Amino acid sequence: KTRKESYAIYVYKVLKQVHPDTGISSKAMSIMNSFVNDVFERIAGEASRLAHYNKRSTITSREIQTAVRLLLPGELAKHAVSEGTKAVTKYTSA
Amino acid sequence: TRKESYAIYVYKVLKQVHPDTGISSKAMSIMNSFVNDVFERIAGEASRLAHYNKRSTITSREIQTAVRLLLPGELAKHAVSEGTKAVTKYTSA
Amino acid sequence: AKTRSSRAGLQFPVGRVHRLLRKGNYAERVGAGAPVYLAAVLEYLTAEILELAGNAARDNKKTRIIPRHLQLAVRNDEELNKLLGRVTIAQGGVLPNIQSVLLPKK
Amino acid sequence: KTRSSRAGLQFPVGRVHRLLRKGNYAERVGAGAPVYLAAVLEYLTAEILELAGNAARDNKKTRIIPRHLQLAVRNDEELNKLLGRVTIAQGGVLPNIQSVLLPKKT
Amino acid sequence: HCYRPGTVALREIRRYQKSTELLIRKLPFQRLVREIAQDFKTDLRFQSSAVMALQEASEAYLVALFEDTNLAAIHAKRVTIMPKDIQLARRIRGERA
Amino acid sequence: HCYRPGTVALREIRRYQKSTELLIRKLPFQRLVREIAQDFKTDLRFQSSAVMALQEASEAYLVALFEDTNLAAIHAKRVTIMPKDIQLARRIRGER
Amino acid sequence: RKVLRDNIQGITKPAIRRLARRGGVKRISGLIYEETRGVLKVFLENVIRDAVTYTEHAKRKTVTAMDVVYALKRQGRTLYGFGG
Amino acid sequence: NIQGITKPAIRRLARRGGVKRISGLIYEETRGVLKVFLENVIRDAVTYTEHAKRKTVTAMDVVYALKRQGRTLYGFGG
DNA sequence: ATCCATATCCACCTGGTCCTACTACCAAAAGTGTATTTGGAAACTGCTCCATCAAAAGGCATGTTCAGCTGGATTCCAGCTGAACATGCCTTTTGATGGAGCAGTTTCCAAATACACTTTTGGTAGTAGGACCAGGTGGATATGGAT
DNA sequence: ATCCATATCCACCTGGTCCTACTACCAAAAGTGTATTTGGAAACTGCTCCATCAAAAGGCATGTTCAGCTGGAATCCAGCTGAACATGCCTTTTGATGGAGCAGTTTCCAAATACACTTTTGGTAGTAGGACCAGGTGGATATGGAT
Ligand SMILES: [Cl-]
Ligand SMILES: [Cl-]
Ligand SMILES: [Cl-]
Ligand SMILES: [Cl-]
Ligand SMILES: [Mn+2]
Ligand SMILES: [Mn+2]
Ligand SMILES: [Mn+2]
Ligand SMILES: [Mn+2]
Ligand SMILES: [Mn+2]
Ligand SMILES: [Mn+2]
Ligand SMILES: [Mn+2]
Ligand SMILES: [Mn+2]
Ligand SMILES: [Mn+2]
Ligand SMILES: [Mn+2]
Ligand SMILES: [Mn+2]
Ligand SMILES: [Mn+2]
Ligand SMILES: [Mn+2]
Ligand SMILES: [Mn+2]
Ligand SMILES: [Mn+2]
Ligand SMILES: [Mn+2]
Ligand SMILES: [Mn+2]
Ligand SMILES: [Mn+2]
Ligand SMILES: [Mn+2]
Ligand SMILES: [Mn+2]
Repeated sequence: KTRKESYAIYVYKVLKQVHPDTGISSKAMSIMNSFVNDVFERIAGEASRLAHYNKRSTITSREIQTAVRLLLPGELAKHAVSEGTKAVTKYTSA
Repeated sequence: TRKESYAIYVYKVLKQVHPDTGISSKAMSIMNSFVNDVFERIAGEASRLAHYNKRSTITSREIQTAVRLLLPGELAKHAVSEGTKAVTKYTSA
Repeated sequence: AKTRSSRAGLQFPVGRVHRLLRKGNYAERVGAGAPVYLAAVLEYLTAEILELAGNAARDNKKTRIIPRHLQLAVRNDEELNKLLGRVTIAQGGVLPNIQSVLLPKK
Repeated sequence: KTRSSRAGLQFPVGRVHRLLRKGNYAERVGAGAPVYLAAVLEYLTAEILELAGNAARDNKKTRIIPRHLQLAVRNDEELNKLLGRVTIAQGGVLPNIQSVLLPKKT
Repeated sequence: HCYRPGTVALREIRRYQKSTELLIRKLPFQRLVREIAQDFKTDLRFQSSAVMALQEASEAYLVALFEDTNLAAIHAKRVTIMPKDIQLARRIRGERA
Repeated sequence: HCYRPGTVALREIRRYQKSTELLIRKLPFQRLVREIAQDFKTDLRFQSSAVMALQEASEAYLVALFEDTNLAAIHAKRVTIMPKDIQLARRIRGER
Repeated sequence: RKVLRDNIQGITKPAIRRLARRGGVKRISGLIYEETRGVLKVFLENVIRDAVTYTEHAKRKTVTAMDVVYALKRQGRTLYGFGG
Repeated sequence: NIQGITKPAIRRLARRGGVKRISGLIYEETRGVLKVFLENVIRDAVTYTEHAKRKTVTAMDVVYALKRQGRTLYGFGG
C-alpha cells in the first residue's frame, strides 16, 4: 500500500500549541490538509512565475517572500514575511 | 537581445486565410499575446494533468485532454482534429 | 533536411514550442508529439481569430486589421468570447449595444 | 537534528523541499526556500487554528469541526479574502438576515 | 392563522443559517449525478465521496447564488426573489453573459 | 433649445460605442498613477507603455462596471445609474 | 439497470426552499424553483464533464473524489474536505 | 489628482458603457472605484518592479499584475 | 401633415504616419548522428470498495385549503439632471536636452547538484479502550399575536 | 397590557459514534559527507528612453440657466404565496455479497535524454520605397421636434 503523506501531524502540533485542551475532528483536519496544500501550491506557483519572469532558474527564499507579498493580504503578509525571515535567519545561523 | 515573437508565423497564417489583408503593429502584438496566453493555458493544464496521474512526461495525449478542458465545444473538437491530424502527418513522415 | 513543422504540415514552429515546453518547467520530459499537437492547435486558433477579424475588416471597408477588428471578431463569436472572457483587447472598444428600454418613445 | 529544529519550526522543512522540486516549479530550489515556505504555512495554520479554537470555545465545544473553521475564516476579513473562492465542506453559512426582511411597527 | 406570513420563514432562515447539514436529499441528487454523467459517458462508476463532493459544491454554489439573488430582489424594493433576480445575478457575475 | 433631454445622450452613447480611443485625459491619469505608486515605493519612474497599459485596463474595467451598473439601475425600473447600482454590481461581482 | 429520466425534479420544492432559507431568502415566487433546477443543471453539467474528462484521461471508469476536486478547482470553485 | 479625472470623462466612460442618465453622486463613487482598482494593480506591479531590483515600472510588470488580478491585457507584451 | 435647424452620410482628395521588400550579419536555434538511460506500458492479480439487493419504518414530500399581504398598476409632482452657452483654464504636443538606469558583458565564488551511506521517521495495520457530542426527555422560560 | 397556543432554551442523560493509544514494522524520507558544477551577484558602462522644460494652440473642462421628465412617494386591490394539515411514500438505515476495477509488483523496450557537430534561420539594423487611411470638404438627405 503506497503511503499517503499529509500535514496532519504538524497541524496537530501547532494545534496543541495554540489551544492545548482542544481537539480537532477528522473532517476538520482534512479541511486543514486541503488548506495547507492549497496555500503551498499558490505560493510555489507565484514563485515559479516570478523566477520565470526574471529569467532565473532558482527558487530562493526571496521569490517565496515576493510571492507571499503578492498573494497574502496586508497583515497576514506582514506577519508571514516576519516569521519566514526569522526562520531563515535562524536556519542559516547554524 | 533576440526578442522572440509569433509575428511571422501569425502573418503567414493570415496570408493563408486572407491573402489580400494586412495587420497593424498593435493588432500584431495582441495576436502575439493571444498565442502566448493560449500556450500558457494549455501547457499549464497539461502539466497539472501529468502531475495528477504521477506521470513525468507531457505527451500529445496530455495536450489533447487539456484542449478538451480549456476550449469551448466546437473549438475543442476542431482543435482536437487539427492536433491529431498534425501528429498523424508528422508520424508518417 | 526539412523542419519538423514542415513535416507536420504546420506554419507554427514545432521546435520553438518544444523548447518553450522544456524551459517552461511544465514537466520533466516532453514527448516528441506534444509540440506538434500544441503548435497545430495554436495555428488553428490563430487562423480562426484572423479569419473572423478579416471578415470584420472587409465589412468595415478596410484592408488591414486594427485592434477594433480583433475585438469585433472576438466579441461577436460566442466561443471566442467565452475563451477570451477574462482578457482585455487593447484599443478594442465595445460592441454597439443600447439597452432597449433606453431608446426613445418610452 | 532535523532542519525543522534547525529553523525553529514544527512544519517539515525536508518535505516542503522535496515537494518544491517534485512539483517542478523551477529547475533548482535554494536551501532557504523550503524553510521560508514551511514557516509561512505554519504561521497560517497557527492563525486559522487560533480563530477556529476560539470559535469552538464560543460554541461550548472542545473539538474543532468544519463549522468552527468556517466561522473563523468568514469572520476574519483577511482569512476570508484569502479563501474568497474556497468552500469549506460542512462549513455552513454565517447567520445574516438583511435588515429589510425583519418585521417592524407591530 | 397563528403566525403571520413571514414569521415561520424567518424562523427557517435562522434554523438553516445556523446549521451545516445538506439540504437536498442524498439519493435524488445521486440519481441526478448518474444521469448527467451517464449522458456524457456510459458505464461510469462513482466513489461515494465524489457524489458527496458534488453535493457540497452544488449546495454551496446554490446558497451563495440565493444570497446574491436576494440582494437583487431587495435592490428592486422587493421581498420576493424572482427569476429576473437570479438572471441579473448570474449575468453580473459573468456566469451567463 | 432644440433637443429633448436624453437624445444627444443617446447620440454620445452611439458615438463613444463606435470608437476605441481612450476617454480619460492622458496627463491627469498619469499624475494619478504616479501619486498612487508613490505610496508603495519612492522615486519610481514609469515606461510610457506601462502607463498606457494601466489606462487601457482601467477604462475597460470602468466601462464594464458601467454596463453592469446600468443593468442594475434597469433592474430597479430606473434609467439613472446611482451609487447603489455600482455598489450592487461590485458586491455581486465579488469585489466589495 | 433502468433508464434514468427526469431526476432533476428530484430536487424538490422543499429542498430549494431550504437552500433559499440558508441564503437568507424570505419570500420565494412560484417560478423560482424550475429556474433553480435549470441553473443547477448547468452547474453539475459543467463540473461532471470536467470530472469525467479527468476520469477518462486516467483510463479509469470510476469517478474519484479527486476528479471532482480538480474539476471544481479549474472551474474556480475549489473545495476543501475531500482530498487534494 | 483623483479629482483630475473629471466628471465629463466619467460621463464619456459611462456612455461607452451604454448609460443614458447619471446621478450627481456617481462621479465620487467612480473616482473611489478607480482608485481602489489602480491601488491593487499598481501595488502588485510595484511588487514585481521591486523584486526585479529595478526603479522603473515596466509594461510587463503591469501585464503580470493585471493577469494575476484576473484581468489579463493583450497588446503590451507577454 | 409642414418644414425649419442640425445631425449624418457618401464621394472624393491628399499628406503622412505606417506598412512591406530588400540587403547584411550572426548568435543562437534547430536539426542530425549515436550512445545511454529510463518512464511507463503489459501482464498478472491482490484487495479495496462499488453496485445491488432486502427489509423495516418514519422523516418528509405531496397536494390541498385559506387568506394575509405583497407586487404591480396608477397617479402625481418636487426637483434633480441634461442641454446648450460663455469663459478661459490647462492638456496636448513636439522638439530637444540631460542623464537615470535598463540592460549587455565579463569575473568569480557561495551555493546548488550529484552520489554514496547511514540513520531516522512518518505512515499503515492490527487490537484495544476511553470521551465528546448528538439525540431524546421534561420542565422552565420566551415569543409572537389575538384581544 | 393580559392570556394562550407554540416555540425555545437548558440541565441531565446515554448510546455508540469518534477519537486516541500502544505495539510492530519498514520502505521511504531525511540527514551527512565529499566532490563537481554553475547560476547569478557584482562591477562596469553603453545607449535607450524617461523626466522636464519651453511655449504656443485651442480643446475641453467648468460654471450657469432653465425646464423636461424622471424617481420616488402615496393608494388601491387581485391574486400570489405562506402557513397548517392529513396522508402515505420513498428515502434513510443496517447488513450482506459478488465481482468490477483500482492499484501494487515485475519485465522490458520504444522513446526521451545527453552530447557533438553542422546547418539554418529568425531577429536586429540601416536605408529606402510605398500606400491605407485619418482627417477635411461639398453637398445631399434623413431626423428630432416645434407648429
Ligand atoms: Cl534560498
Ligand atoms: Cl508525445
Ligand atoms: Cl421573473
Ligand atoms: Cl445611491
Ligand atoms: Mn441518459
Ligand atoms: Mn499621395
Ligand atoms: Mn522504470
Ligand atoms: Mn403523497
Ligand atoms: Mn408594496
Ligand atoms: Mn549611469
Ligand atoms: Mn514515530
Ligand atoms: Mn443536544
Ligand atoms: Mn408578546
Ligand atoms: Mn456511556
Ligand atoms: Mn555562468
Ligand atoms: Mn416645469
Ligand atoms: Mn416613472
Ligand atoms: Mn383578497
Ligand atoms: Mn407504510
Ligand atoms: Mn478482475
Ligand atoms: Mn531568414
Ligand atoms: Mn518612402
Ligand atoms: Mn473618414
Ligand atoms: Mn418628423
